[PDB]
Amino acid sequence: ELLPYPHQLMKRLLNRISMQSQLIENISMGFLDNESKLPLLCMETELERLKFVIRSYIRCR
Amino acid sequence: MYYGISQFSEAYNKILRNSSSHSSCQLVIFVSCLNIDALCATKMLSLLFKKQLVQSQIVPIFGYSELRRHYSQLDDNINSLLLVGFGGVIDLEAFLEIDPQEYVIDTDSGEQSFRRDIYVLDAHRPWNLDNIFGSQIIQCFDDGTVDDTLGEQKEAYYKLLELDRKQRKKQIHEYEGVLEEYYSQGTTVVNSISAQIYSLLSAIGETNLSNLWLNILGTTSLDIAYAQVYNRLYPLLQDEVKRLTPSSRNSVKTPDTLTLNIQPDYYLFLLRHSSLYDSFYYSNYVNAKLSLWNENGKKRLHKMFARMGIPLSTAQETWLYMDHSIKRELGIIFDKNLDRYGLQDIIRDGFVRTLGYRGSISASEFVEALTALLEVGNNSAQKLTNLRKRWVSNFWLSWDALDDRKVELLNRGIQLAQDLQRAIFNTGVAILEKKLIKHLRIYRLCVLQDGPDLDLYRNPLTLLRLGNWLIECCAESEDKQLLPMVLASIDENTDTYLVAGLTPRYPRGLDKKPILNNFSMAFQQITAETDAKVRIDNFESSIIEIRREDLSPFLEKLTLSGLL
Amino acid sequence: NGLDTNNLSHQEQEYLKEYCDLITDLKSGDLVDIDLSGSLVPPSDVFIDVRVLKDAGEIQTEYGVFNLIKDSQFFVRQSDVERLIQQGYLQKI
Amino acid sequence: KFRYMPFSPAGTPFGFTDRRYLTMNEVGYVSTVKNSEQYSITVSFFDVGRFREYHFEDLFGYDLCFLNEKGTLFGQSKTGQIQYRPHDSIHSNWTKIIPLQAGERITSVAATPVRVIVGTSLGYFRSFNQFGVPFAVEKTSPIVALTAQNYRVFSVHYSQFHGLSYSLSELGTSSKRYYKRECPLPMSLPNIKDANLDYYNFNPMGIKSLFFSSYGDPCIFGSDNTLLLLSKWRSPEESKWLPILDSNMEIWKMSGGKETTDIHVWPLALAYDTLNCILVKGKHIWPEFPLPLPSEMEIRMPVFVKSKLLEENKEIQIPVSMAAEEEYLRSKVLSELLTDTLENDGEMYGNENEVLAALNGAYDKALLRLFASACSDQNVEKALSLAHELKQDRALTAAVKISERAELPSLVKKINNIREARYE
Amino acid sequence: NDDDNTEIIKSFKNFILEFRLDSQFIYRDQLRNNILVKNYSLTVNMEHLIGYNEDIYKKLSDEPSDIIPLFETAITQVAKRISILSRASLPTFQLILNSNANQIPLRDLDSEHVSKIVRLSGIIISTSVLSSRATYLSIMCRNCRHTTSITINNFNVSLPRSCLSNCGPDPYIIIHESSKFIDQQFLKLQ
Amino acid sequence: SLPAHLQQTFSPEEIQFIVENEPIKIFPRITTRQKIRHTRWQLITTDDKALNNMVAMRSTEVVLWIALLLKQQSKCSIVAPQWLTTKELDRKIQYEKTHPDRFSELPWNWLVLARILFNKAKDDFHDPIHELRGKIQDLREIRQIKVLKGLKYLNESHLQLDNLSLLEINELRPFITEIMDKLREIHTASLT
Ligand SMILES: [Zn+2]
Repeated sequence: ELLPYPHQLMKRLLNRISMQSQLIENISMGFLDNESKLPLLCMETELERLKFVIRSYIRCR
Repeated sequence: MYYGISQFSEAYNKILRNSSSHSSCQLVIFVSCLNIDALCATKMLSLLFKKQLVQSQIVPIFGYSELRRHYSQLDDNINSLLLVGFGGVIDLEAFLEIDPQEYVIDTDSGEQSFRRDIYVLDAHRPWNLDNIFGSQIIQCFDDGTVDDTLGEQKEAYYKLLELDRKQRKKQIHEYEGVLEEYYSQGTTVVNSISAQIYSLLSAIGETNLSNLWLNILGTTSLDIAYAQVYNRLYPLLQDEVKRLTPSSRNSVKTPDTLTLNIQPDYYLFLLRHSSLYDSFYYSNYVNAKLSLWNENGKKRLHKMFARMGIPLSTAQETWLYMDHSIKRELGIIFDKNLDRYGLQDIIRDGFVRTLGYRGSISASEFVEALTALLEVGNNSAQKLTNLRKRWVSNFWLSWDALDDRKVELLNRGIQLAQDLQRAIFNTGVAILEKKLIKHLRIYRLCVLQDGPDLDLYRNPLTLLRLGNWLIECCAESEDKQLLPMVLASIDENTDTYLVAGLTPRYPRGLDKKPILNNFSMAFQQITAETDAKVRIDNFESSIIEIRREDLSPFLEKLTLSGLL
Repeated sequence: NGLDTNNLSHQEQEYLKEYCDLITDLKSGDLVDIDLSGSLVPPSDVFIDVRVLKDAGEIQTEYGVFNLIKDSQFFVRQSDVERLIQQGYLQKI
Repeated sequence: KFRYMPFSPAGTPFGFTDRRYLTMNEVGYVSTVKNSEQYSITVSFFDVGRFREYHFEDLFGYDLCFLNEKGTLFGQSKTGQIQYRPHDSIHSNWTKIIPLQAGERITSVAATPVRVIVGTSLGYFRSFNQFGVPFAVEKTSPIVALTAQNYRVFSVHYSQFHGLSYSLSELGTSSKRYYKRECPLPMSLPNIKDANLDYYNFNPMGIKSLFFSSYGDPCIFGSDNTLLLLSKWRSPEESKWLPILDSNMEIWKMSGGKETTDIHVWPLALAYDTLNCILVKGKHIWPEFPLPLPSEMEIRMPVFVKSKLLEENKEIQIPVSMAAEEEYLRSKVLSELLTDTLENDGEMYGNENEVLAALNGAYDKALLRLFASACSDQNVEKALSLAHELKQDRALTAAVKISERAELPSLVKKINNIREARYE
Repeated sequence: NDDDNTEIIKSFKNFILEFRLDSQFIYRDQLRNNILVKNYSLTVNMEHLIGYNEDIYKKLSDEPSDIIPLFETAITQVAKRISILSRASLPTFQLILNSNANQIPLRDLDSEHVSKIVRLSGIIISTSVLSSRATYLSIMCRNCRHTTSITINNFNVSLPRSCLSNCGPDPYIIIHESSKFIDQQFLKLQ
Repeated sequence: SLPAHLQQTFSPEEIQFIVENEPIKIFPRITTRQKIRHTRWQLITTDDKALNNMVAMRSTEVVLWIALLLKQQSKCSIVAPQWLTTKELDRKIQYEKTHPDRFSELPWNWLVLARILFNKAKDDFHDPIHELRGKIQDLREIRQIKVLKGLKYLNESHLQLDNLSLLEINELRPFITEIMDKLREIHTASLT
């Protein structure tokens, strides 16, 4: 079956992806314009993994 | 001077401060292909920058023309270069048309700083003094040579730079004398680039058995041509093998156990992959001692195995399947016999690596496999460019062969090494049978005009294999004076000879001060006088390519020159 | 195409055009923060080695450049080069 | 007969091999390799963000070492050579020979952000500042073992004519203080099997290691494989050694009994309540060069009657009375150590008061679970004596509820008097 | 003798169960994959046997006609251990050898190669029908019906000369119902 | 829009991705807990606290993809879960041999996590890794025998597979579901 869409959950997830991307942007600007890259790497590959789950889910349905 | 052996750490810290970020790729590594030591140094360097997560690019480069091409198309975003295995012997600041006032930033203070570093990792000597002292951007990693030796040349350089009357004239004449005695030295390699990078890893604390094996490999590649340097560096490699070797003893051979040993690694050609017979037969040293290029030498080799009690069929077995009792006993058999034949320098302790159950490989065998991959792994100017592209592409086969995940590619390297050395040997016996060598008063000349395998010798490394085979054969004779040699081979497609100017060397077992390759500047001087259309853009500047019609005028002027 | 034409009927050609227009309409609307046309193999590594398989000169990316020199090799964020792996210019992993 | 030997914390012998550890602790570990006639020394660190590993060839053959945050200190016991190596290398290395009489040896060395300390088999105790300037020479009972953490120095003394004793100091940039000087130490020595004899030839005191907690309490781990911690050391008239972890007992327990042997505990650091240690397996007592991951043992107050556990278990399950006894005692001693730390030194992270509050919760919970058993046997006096121990009035309500559900109105009445007294 | 045979068998069992390259147990996997499709054999690369423990290859190459049956026996035991639950039947597995040793041309093979492992090449000129050879004979005495059995390995066998405790001069006969047989084919190589 | 091979199952890489979301115990080799006397992790898929409060060799629990990302560098060591040790795997092997019908209660991620940690954390095991690989192999072989015995009892109705791994299930899924589907289709076709 095509299962019912989690409307509210997906709204919240897309909001978090947008805000987390804007955060990673802001910190990258702060680096370009203490300076440990490792948490930024974890943030970046987190958003890649999370966006993969949403991509696989939507493409499936 | 620029970065001494004690302070490579400061240079590496500077590389990270300037040219590391999650954001952008900022570091470019130029590496001279057709150089095993530069390859291994770049591999160690790339593993370091992998672990430290520095976004970086490697470009393999054939020669100075390709350097000046690729350098001209680097963006201002690229604020560090590492030049691996070239560039020390030439004024890079002039050659790349650098102006420090075009690269300066944030000078404020009696002080300067620059938008691009150019670090030089080169073992060739003499250093160009404009790199060492003249430039504020070129940054050479030094083995100690500058501080050990070049104090007088340092003094002369700085005073002649300052010295813009009779005393003034005598002083500038004096320091011109010093610098023109320092220049016009012959070229020579004094260190292994890979051990230089290993000293950097030691300073950072990054040493491990992978990086130690790469250091061993890049260092072992010097052993054919630069045996004195290898003998300098071998004890330090022993120290590091003992320091990193694990503590278990009588260890059971297990699929996961990488064990890196010091043990007997004889001076035989690919012993553990050749047959025993072939490993004697195709060895440069064995051919030199036994004069194996003729039937009487072949008879002597048969005599040797007969006196060893080894059946010739057993000697010709592939080494894995060769008789286990003979392999256990082989050190004793060699000890009991090889002094009678003068081959006692076959005995050597070298580095052997084995990884689980897939069998042992020595550093000797491994560098032979890597060179074989560099040599043969995969309108005239366009054809030449396509050829040099093929050699650039061979670099990544040797690179990938350094990884245990791709040992089938290493096995390709082993096979190609055997067949290459067969071609070397056949061309060599052709030269010595037909006496192609001409004994000119100042140097020995050999020119390959025709025959099989001629399309291999357009590769510089394969030509240097034949050169080293011949030179080992010459060195072990007391009859011959130790003259320098020129070795050339025609490319019938480009209509150009590839020509190599080769040092002599003393016989392998004897010990004296090194003797330097003065073909580099001699070829430059003839090139400067002549109308001939010779190319001198190869990084090993004692190797050139020259149009066929120009060769005889060129060699006539060479032998009339007093520079050799 | 959402990132041999003779073999299609004209209805199929204009159908393929309209369907690509639809895919682009999705990844251009809401849900845009996910490249919906991207890969479906999970991201295993954030930094990868990539060998330049065909030459393409100097190109910028978000905060830098790549000069796609033939048979050069990078160590680089996968997300900054994925498009070129799909387009066949970069080799490894 | 007894013999003096060089000590360093958690260092190991050579044994049959050609390499050993000079020391290991919360900062890192140091190993030496008998590289023919000279020694290859490697200094390795556990925080690889702060500190970078380094190595050097040693021509003197150092056999003493001490490693802390600011630098490494080395010593050669027989010749008196010592060397100090700051880790940043901004401050210089320095080397010195300290004088030894015939047959005298350096027995231990230690370092501090403003001092370097050397003790010898004849009891001389030589102090240098961190740049090698000689500052003092004392004579004491021979310092067989020695360490420091920040400015706090803790040393163990022994001779045939003085017995086993310890000293504790806090030297500092100012207000140089001594807490206890050569007080007797309650640690157990070995019997002054052959692998044990090899180790005790290397280390006759049997002190496997000696260190400070993360909160700065002195600790020592003897031949009985029992961790001792000196509690309330800042007020010397109240100080007492706590045997906070019998590691033989806990090894026997976690292995499911069976008289389990050929598994040994090699301690590195206590942290807060959790001994970091290598668990060595086989005949030898000490680790090999590929240093295993330092497994973690939580401290266990030694109240575990082995016969009772053997009867109930014949994987081991603990009766709730024993478990609550250990819980009550462990939580009490840990809360006391945290309280003294926070009063005298204060918080170093930003959560120690929260940890102390959570721990008090566990303490009152353990008291309630023992109170329940006392009420089950209807022992009003035992239950009441337990009721006095609870710290939170809010938890003392549970004593009321239990005594109600145990149908003990006498307990309810008396506890209500305590409720009122605690409110007032 | 059978103590040493047991040790040889255990050594081969360990070779099957332990030999590993790049995270894969190639001989365990090959043995299982062969069992599923019901071919009861194992193809062994002697490079791997040499690399594992060259003493084993020394035993094998010294006298393969005694050591190959023990290797086959080891393969049977591992086959059962990896395909039949221990304490809730298969034939004797054939050992097939892959090798890269130096070839001997057919005309050079002579008395020095008798009982040695040999590698060669040629053209097959003929192939005979599938004759039947015994792997296991059920046996009994013609007079007293003493019953026994003879396991056979085909590397160079007979019936016993007289009864294993009068039974007459040549007393044993085969029982074909409980005996076991295999296909044997002759090839002529030129 | 979904590839043919992903239509009704997970790729082994997707199974790895699922398993990578599990927490795992690590020994840090960096300190991030700041003293009272700079960038923080700021995650959104998992808990941020442990990474922000690491201290070297104070063991702590983090999500496995982060633990691997740290262990790609020298900055971490991954503590093996208790089941992934020689004695525990031997106990599970004895359970498997002792109970022919049941599968032993290894955790659902066991093959995947064994693969991951043997490749990316080969130096963190207290036990010799060659024995752990051998016993993981013993377990997979025995469990595969039990799988083959189970497939003799496929039905039109249902099936029960108590302690089968996620990877073992995913390996069998495009066979068992197809055969039980076709048995259902045969059966339901017969009904009046
Ligand atoms: Zn009979």
